[PDB]
Order: sequence, then C-alpha cells, then structure tokens
Amino acid sequence: SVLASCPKKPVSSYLRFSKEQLPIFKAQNPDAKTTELIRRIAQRWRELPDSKKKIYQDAYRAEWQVYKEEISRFKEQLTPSQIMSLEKEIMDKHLKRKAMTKKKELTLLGKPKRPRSAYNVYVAERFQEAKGDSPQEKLKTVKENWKNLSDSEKELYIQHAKEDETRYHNEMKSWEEQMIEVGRKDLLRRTIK
Amino acid sequence: SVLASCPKKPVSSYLRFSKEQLPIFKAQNPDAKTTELIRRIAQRWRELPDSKKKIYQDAYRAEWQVYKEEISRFKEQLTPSQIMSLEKEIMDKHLKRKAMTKKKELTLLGKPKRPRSAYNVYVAERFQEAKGDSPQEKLKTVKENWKNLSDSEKELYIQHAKEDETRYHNEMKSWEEQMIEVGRKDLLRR
DNA sequence: TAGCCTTTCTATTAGCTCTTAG
DNA sequence: CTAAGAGCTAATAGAAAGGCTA
DNA sequence: TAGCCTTTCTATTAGCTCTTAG
DNA sequence: CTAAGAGCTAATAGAAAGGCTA
Repeated sequence: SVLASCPKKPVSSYLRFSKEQLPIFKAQNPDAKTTELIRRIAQRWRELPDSKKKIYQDAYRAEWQVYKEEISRFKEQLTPSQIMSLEKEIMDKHLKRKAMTKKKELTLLGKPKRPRSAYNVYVAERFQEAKGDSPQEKLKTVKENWKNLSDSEKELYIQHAKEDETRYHNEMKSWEEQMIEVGRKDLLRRTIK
Repeated sequence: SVLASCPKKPVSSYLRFSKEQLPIFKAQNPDAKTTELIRRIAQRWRELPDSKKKIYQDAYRAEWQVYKEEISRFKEQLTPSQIMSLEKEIMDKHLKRKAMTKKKELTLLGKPKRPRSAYNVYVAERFQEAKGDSPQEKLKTVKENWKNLSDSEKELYIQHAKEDETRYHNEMKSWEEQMIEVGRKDLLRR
C-alpha cells in the first residue's frame, strides 16, 4: 500500500549488464540452465574493459541521482500514518522472510515433527474419503465425521496419538543432542514440558 | 501511543496472591533480597489449600470477563490507523525486548567490541578537552575540530584505527572459536 | 513454503515486585 | 506465491567514540 | 541498555533473471 | 529506560493433519 508506491533503488553496474545479456545468452542456448548462463555472464563482466564498465557505472550514478530526488520528495509528502504504515509493511515483509528462512533451515537440520493429535491422525487416515469438491470442503466434512465417531473408534486414534507422543520425545532428545554437537544450542527448547 | 491506553490483561491467581503478600513479607524482612521473598511467597502458594487458591482464581475469572468487555469496546472505537498503530507498537515492543536480551547475552559471553574508527579514537581522547554545555554540544565541538584536522594529525589517530582493526580480527577469531566450544555457531559471522 | 478450511496441542511468553546493573 | 542458485555492486543497519536521562 | 547528537566503519542484504522445488 | 532473578498460571502463537493455488 505505501510500500507498493515507494520508489525502488536502481540496480548496480553489473546487474544492469546482466539483464541485457541474459536474453541473448538464453536465445543462443535455450536448453542450458540459467545458473550456467549467469556464471557465463559474470566473466563477460570480469573480462569487460573498465572503459565499458564505466558506461554502466555512469548510468547507475545518473539513476542514483533520480532515486535520491524521487525518495526525498516521496517520504516528505507522507502523513504520519503513512510513515507508520510504510515501516510496518517493511517490518512485516522482513519477518515473513526470516520466519520462512528458519522453517527451511530446520527442515534441512531434520527437525522432528511435533506430536500429531488423534484428530491429526484422523485427518490423515480418513481425509480423501470425505465428500468435497475443494480440499477446504473435504476438511469441513472431516470435522463433522470426527465428532460422529463412536467412543470405541476414537480411542483407536487416541492410542495412535499416544504412541506418537513417545516418538516425539525420543526424536527430540536425539535431535536436540545432535544440535548441541553441530553447535546450535540456540535451537533447543527452554521449557521441555 | 495507542498501546499506552489499551486495557491490560488481568494477572493469573498466583501473581494476585504474590501482590498482596510481597508488602507483608518485605515489611517483616526489610534487609532480605526480593528474590528470596518471592521464593518464600511461592512456597506459601504451594502450601495454600486449593479452596483458598480458588478464591484467587475466581477473582481472575471475574476480571477476565471485565477485560473482554473493556478491550472489545476500546478496539471498536479505534480508527483503522489506530488499529495499525497498536499492532506496530506491540510488535516493536516485542522486538525491542528480543534485541535488548541478545545484547545482554552477548555482553555476558564477552563479545569483542567492533573496530573503533579514526573519528572514534579522536572523540575518546579529546572529548573532555572540548567546550560544551551538554554531552551532545561537546560532541559537536569535537565533530567540528575533527573536520578541520590536518591530514598528518589524522594519521596519528589513523595509527590507532589500523592497529585496532588487527585487535578486532584477533579477538573475533578467538571469541568465535570459543563460541563453537560452548555450542553457539549461530553467533558467528559466516 | 504460505494461506485457505477446523480442531488440537506444545512451547513460548505475558503478567507482578524491587533491587541491581546493562 | 518465493527462496535458492549462479554472479557483482554498494546501500543499508547498527555499533562505536562520550555522557546524561529515560 | 536505548536514544540523543555526527561521523565512520563492518556485516548484511537488497537488487536482476528463470527454472526448480519448498 | 528494562532484563534478570525468584516463583506460578494460562493466553497466545504457531504447528499439525490434507491438498490445491498463490
């Protein structure tokens, strides 16, 4: 909202060169992978005489002066409420990226899944059965069927949950022992129940 | 600040008991550490019959109903801009506490100071020799007498700024390798 | 992976005093 | 949706010098 | 320790494409 | 300013089950 309209900074000298060069490298080798092309483009950059790098550097510097003007005139026409909104939007985006980065990191470190309750075991064992033309409606259905379960049957899912609590404690003790060894004592629970 | 005026949540039963008891314990033991009074207060709570703990829980539950009412009519009267401000204030507070906790932790772990710049070394030695009514107004004198400095005079301080850059690299490889010992690779640069 | 739907759980964190020290 | 990968440039945040008041 | 003042530095992270896969 | 310490209670955030579309 405020962030959407905020002037964006110009790209540096090399990234400018990189974006005219990529489509020509791609058009000549449409099968070769983008990581190989960028790897091939970087050196066209290293090899490029400094008289030619200066053409890209001069454009960057000239656009940097447009940016300074654009951003100064932008920030100074914002109301206090729009300044707060811009700061909250930037903060929220940064936190979304940090949270997402941490989840990918913990998956690479092989963090155990948390205990799956009897309802979670139910949703796994009997979801695609549930009538629904949308995954959200197949779940909406699962919630009613879960309630309609006989007491006899729900105790079957409670024991599956019970034995998964044991799996959680075992795997966590093992994973947390491994994190101290990898030097990630920070990833440990402070309150281990 | 929207958060300043926001109804706060009631304290749980033990903290209600703890409140009335601390003055009594303090008055009876005035040379005792607050940490020891709270330890003895928790002991009284543990010993307290559940019929008496329920008196404090019933008050909590009754105050929880007052809270729900107060917070809903407070938030209903907030403009969209005040709702966004309240949410930003809550998050900023949480992050200020996280950042502050990390700085205290790194000070206990004895993290090396970063490299002092030539300006930094000029402020340290020539600060109290500068005219100024307030510490901010003393720094303006040093900032003005830094700008005016000769290149040869700058080199005298630039002598410390280069030997301190060595001190930083040395102390950091020592501290970072010690942080691997304690199992805190997360605190390294990388 | 996030977010949609509901339900359910674990781990975290909020609250309070009063002194010390960051 | 968007981070990762494959590169480079450089703006950015925050720490650092001092001390006094939150 | 944060934040006030200015200046200065180090470490981080932003930018770009296009495909893959989280 | 406020975290730490010395305790307890419980609200809260976010993960978990599934799959499909950002």
